[PDB]
Amino acid sequence: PFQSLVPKAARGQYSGFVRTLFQQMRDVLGTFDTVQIIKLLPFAAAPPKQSRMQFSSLTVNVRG
Amino acid sequence: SGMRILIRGNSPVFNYNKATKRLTVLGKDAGALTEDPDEGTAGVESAVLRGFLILGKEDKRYGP
Repeated sequence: PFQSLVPKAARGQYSGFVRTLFQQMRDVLGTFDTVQIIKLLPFAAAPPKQSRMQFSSLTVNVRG
Repeated sequence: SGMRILIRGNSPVFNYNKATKRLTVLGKDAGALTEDPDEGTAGVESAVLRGFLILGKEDKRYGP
């Protein structure tokens, strides 16, 4: 359901960015931020793609 | 009176008519414009935003 809101043309590019970032938490210890993980987790569920883009904010569609 | 010139579009102070390819400034006539051979055709417009390229028309895939 959450992925229904995320824009179609960015579900992948977003997800990968989260997934890769999540991996960075498993590699180096001390970066395990509960709030960041909870905030960014729903964007992970997608067929992730790869892009060098370093997002600052992830869009969501709410009532147009 | 402070009139406006729109960065992208036509304004009373500056209206370009493609059909006749003529420029009208404040109602009066300015002349006719030819087309540069280097004139872009992909539709990408670069001088409408500070650091952005207008790649085309609306694309509902990318979101609201």
